[PDB]
Amino acid sequence: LASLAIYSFWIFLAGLIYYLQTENMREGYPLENEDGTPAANQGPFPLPKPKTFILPHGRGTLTVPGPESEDRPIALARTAVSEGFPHAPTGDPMKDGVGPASWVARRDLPELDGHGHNKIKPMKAAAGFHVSAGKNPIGLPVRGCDLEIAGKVVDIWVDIPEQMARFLEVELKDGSTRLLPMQMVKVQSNRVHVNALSSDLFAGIPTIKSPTEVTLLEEDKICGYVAGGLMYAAPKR
Amino acid sequence: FERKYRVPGGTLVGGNLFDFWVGPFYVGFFGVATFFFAALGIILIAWSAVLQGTWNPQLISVYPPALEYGLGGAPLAKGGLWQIITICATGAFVSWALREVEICRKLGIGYHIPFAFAFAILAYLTLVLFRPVMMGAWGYAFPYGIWTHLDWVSNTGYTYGNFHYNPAHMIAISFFFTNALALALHGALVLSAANPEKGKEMRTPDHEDTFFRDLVGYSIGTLGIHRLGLLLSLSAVFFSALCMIITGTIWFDQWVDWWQWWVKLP
Amino acid sequence: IFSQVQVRGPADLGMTEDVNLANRSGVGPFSTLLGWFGNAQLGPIYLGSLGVLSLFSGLMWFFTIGIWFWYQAGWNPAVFLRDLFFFSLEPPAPEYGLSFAAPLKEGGLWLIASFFMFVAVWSWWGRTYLRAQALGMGKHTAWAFLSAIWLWMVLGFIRPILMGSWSEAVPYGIFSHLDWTNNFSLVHGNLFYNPFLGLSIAFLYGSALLFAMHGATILAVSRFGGERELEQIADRGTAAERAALFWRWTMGFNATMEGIHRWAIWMAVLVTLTGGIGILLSGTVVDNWYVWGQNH
Ligand code: BCL
Ligand SMILES: CC[C@H]1c2cc3[nH]c4c(c3C)C(=O)[C@H](C(=O)OC)c4c3nc(cc4[nH]c(cc(n2)[C@@H]1C)c(C(C)=O)c4C)[C@@H](C)[C@@H]3CCC(=O)OC/C=C(\C)CCC[C@@H](C)CCC[C@@H](C)CCCC(C)C
Ligand SMILES: CC[C@H]1c2cc3[nH]c4c(c3C)C(=O)[C@H](C(=O)OC)c4c3nc(cc4[nH]c(cc(n2)[C@@H]1C)c(C(C)=O)c4C)[C@@H](C)[C@@H]3CCC(=O)OC/C=C(\C)CCC[C@H](C)CCC[C@H](C)CCCC(C)C
Ligand SMILES: CC[C@H]1c2cc3[nH]c4c(c3C)C(=O)[C@H](C(=O)OC)c4c3nc(cc4[nH]c(cc(n2)[C@@H]1C)c(C(C)=O)c4C)[C@@H](C)[C@@H]3CCC(=O)OC/C=C(\C)CCC[C@H](C)CCC[C@H](C)CCCC(C)C
Ligand SMILES: [Fe+3]
Repeated sequence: LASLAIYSFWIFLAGLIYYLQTENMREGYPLENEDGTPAANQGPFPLPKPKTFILPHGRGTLTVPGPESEDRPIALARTAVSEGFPHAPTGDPMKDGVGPASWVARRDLPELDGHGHNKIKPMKAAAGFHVSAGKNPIGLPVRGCDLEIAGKVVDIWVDIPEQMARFLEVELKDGSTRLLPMQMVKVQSNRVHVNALSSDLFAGIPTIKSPTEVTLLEEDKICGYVAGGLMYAAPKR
Repeated sequence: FERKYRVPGGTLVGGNLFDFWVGPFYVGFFGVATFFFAALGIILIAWSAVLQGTWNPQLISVYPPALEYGLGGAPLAKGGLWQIITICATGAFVSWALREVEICRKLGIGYHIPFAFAFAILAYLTLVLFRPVMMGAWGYAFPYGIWTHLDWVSNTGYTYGNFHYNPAHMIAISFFFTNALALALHGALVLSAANPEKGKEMRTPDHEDTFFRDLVGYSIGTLGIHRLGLLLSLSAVFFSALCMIITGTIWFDQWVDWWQWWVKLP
Repeated sequence: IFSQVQVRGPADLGMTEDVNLANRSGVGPFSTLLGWFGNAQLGPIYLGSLGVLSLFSGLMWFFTIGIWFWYQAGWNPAVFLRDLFFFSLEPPAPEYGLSFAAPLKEGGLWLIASFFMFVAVWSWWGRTYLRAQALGMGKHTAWAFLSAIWLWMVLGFIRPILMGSWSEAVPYGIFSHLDWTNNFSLVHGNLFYNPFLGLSIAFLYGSALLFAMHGATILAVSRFGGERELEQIADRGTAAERAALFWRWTMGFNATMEGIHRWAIWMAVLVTLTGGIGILLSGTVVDNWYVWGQNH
């Protein structure tokens, strides 16, 4: 056998690789890529089959491959002529949420843990939840990349299941509160430094509808706005 | 999706100049540098195939300048072409890393992938730049050949007896083995969840975390296991690069004899 | 990276299912150590019968090997701690057959200890099926663990019986197994020309390529909640979206937050799958791989 077995194994691999693996990646990524001819750059094969996900506690059925387009508008005028170029933004990309600022319209509902309840809600609303090591961010000045303070930390919003600080609630100087991703700030002892953003603005962060819960839609809008600041804020590089 | 992301920007070196996409592939300054370098090393290998009379990949090989040349130069055919191809390999690897750095900026994403890739580069440069320079002769390095580098592997392994006994190597292996287990387990965990027992509703991280506590009695975070992947693999190749940088430079002996340090006093 | 602030609240239990045996310990949180990297909560564990069966036979195996090691050092501190690595529990080696049961120091020792290691591991398989069933998860973890069990089974049970002798099995000793692995190369005509070992190394390297890559992309897509893999699979947004656009713009193709885990299970299980296949042949069919190569 042996030479039979190694030949057979290389057959198997050819099976495995495209007709499970890359087929199952075609299921969303980027879903019969069209801005012109939908497959074309190289011979694929094919677009996988529908698979439906019944979504947990509540309602849902996701059938992928997704027949979907975001119309919800990409404010991007194309630099054209040699057709494969950068699409420029028509106005301020940051507010328009495009490029490194891009949000995705996910669901405008909060993600509810294993037993239908908000995954992230603020520490005010968490039963005996409090900071067990490291600087306590609450009450620190919040300073942006241009070294100017744009508020103060008021609360930590925590993921309960996998117990973790996910957001900081920052009260801007005028009682407006902004939510800010923990993965974007540097909690020191004398200030909390947000490098991605300018102080004088910060204000532009998408606002929450309830003050005690954030939706998937909103999370993406906040995080996207923040990250885009890294490119789009000339006071830093 | 894609389209809203294709905005003009990022780019370390190369200004506006190179900011375009050849289809899926972003180009950029380090994109053309990767191309330029891969073309040069391919030409020089094609050239060493011709100079030995084979175009077959089981047989095409490029070996280093033999021990007497030191860290000097060699004739292309008596060593020099491995040397030039190394420069194109290091150049083409470092461009690719800095190619990733530029796509990162444009995607407003984190630097972690180039940082991880730099470790594979470090391992490579151990064998090819650092351990030879340390040992005085480029010839200690490995030949660029599908079979002939395993020939080099077995000879250097066996020049020290059973090279399992090299301590930093033992633990490098220990991470390689743990990281594979960690991958099988992690992938299998998410697919335990996203694809539940037939007509069930999708599971939760809460289910994931609970499964691993029932088996083991702990569950690192979801964030935590991706912190774990990155570290097990970069330790496996760190300790691997150490293992192959002490041997030859400070341990010049049959590795079995290390352990006798422990074996005597009582 | 590392946590900056640790946040705690009470303990958790997201249904540890049938007969609620799964509460041994309830808690024991580690902050300063486990919580700066991962989660802090230690426990609760399940332990139900098979879990006791594995730990009983696992410990038993481990202890058996220990009484023979002490016999090798007689009884001693000093000497025992000195030669821990160098002790061994070689098979009936004394290579005279499968021959059902050899004398205690000649084969007994090993067959007895192997019995407990056989039971310990198989019951733990059983466990991984059950613990999954109960949370309505589905077999994946006990899909993967079978290729591990495959390489284990070919190196100790199935190849020694395919060779008609228990002597072809691996010893229970630290240094012994490092040597057995070397000699198996030597007496099989330089195992590098074994086509399967070449694929196994390609996949073992491939796994440290892929978890390094995966790990690094989620940690780079951390700030858009990318670690919430299971959610992004149910309703995709930015972090999933531009995590994959990184690889499409670098190497030319990409993955779905689900599907990269479909790549990764396989990219790891193929290490002991192919490898196991490779050892099953090395002795049993191909006497010498150098020759095998040449003769085509
Ligand atoms: C055979 C003789 C000896 C022995 C001799 C040696 C020797 C000699 C060496 C090792 C090394 C290693 N050995 Mg050993 N080893 C033995 C037995 C074993 C056993 C075993 C089961 O017994 C195991 C598990 C190992 C394990 C290991 C690894 C820990 C280590 C490999 C490091 C690494 O992955 O490098 C990291 C990987 C790289 C360097 C790859 C870098 C890739 C670069 C960046 C990019 C390439 C780009 C590509 C060309 C682009 C193509 C683009 C196309 C589009 C595709 N050895 C026996 C006893 N071992 C090596 C080591 O320590 O590592 C330095 C080493 O030199
Ligand atoms: C491609 C296959 C890869 C793989 C996969 C894999 N392993 C797996 C699984 C999978 C998918 C499991 O689900 C199962 C698991 O439960 O994981 C946590 C497991 C597992 N893989 C393990 C080990 C392991 N896997 C290995 C390799 C691999 N596993 C491959 C890389 C290796 C090697 C040889 O490097 C090892 C050592 C086990 C930890 C675990 C379960 C095996 C089992 O059944 O264990 C039962 C054992 C006992 C009851 C006896 C325990 C006795 C010891 C506690 C004695 C003392 C040890 C000592 C070092 C001190 C104590 C240490 C600490 C506890 C303080
Ligand atoms: C923690 C380190 C681990 C790691 C990580 C890693 N590898 C990475 C990354 C990361 C994080 C990438 O981002 C990058 C990637 O884009 O992946 C698709 C990559 C990558 N790792 C690769 C391979 C690779 N990594 C390896 C190992 C590892 N990579 C470690 C396990 C190995 C081996 C053998 O273990 C290999 C073969 C590539 C698939 C990919 C991209 C590397 C790259 O630079 O691509 C550019 C391509 C060219 C410039 C064409 C090459 C032209 C040269 C002139 C040829 C030179 C010849 C060479 C010197 C010798 C060939 C001889 C051998 C056959 C003996
Ligand atoms: C000098 C010896 C030569 C050699 C030999 C060799 N390699 C081998 C073998 C041998 C004899 C194998 O059997 C194994 C293989 O499968 O062969 C294809 C392997 C192998 N050599 C490998 C790599 C390798 N070999 C190399 C070289 C060589 N290998 C040398 C030429 C190299 C080099 C030089 O680059 C590499 C990278 C791997 C690909 C493969 C081993 C695959 C692997 O990672 O799997 C380990 C997993 C197991 C052994 C399964 C165990 C699962 C059980 C369920 C665990 C039970 C646990 C227990 C109860 C205790 C639990 C403790 C805990 C609770 C703490
Ligand atoms: Fe993951």
